[PDB]
Amino acid sequence: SFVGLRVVAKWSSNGYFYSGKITRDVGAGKYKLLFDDGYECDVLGKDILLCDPIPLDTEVTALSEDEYFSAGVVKGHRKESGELYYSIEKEGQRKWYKRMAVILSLEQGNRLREQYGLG
Repeated sequence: SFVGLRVVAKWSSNGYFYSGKITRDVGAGKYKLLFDDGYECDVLGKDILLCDPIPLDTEVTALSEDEYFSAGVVKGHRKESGELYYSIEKEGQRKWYKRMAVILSLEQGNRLREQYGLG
């Protein structure tokens, strides 16, 4: 089963993909998500990416502390005290981000879908 797998799943209201966990197989290719920011909804398996973490070299969207966002490319993954950090490069400079500060726009997630989607 997919229950308890960490994934990055599309939020329909905005098209972006966020980190979360499958909590239930709703059936017929639909899954209950619990996102890490505490929101829940059902998502189609085709909109769920089985990647934990988001892979090296993928273009992502990084959230800055004052509600700005930008694109960046993943250049490293780190674990420390059971938490995941991404190293994200933008214009040749790398900066670390917490898992929750890294999301995928619709065009970024759709690129991963053939390799990682549960469709």
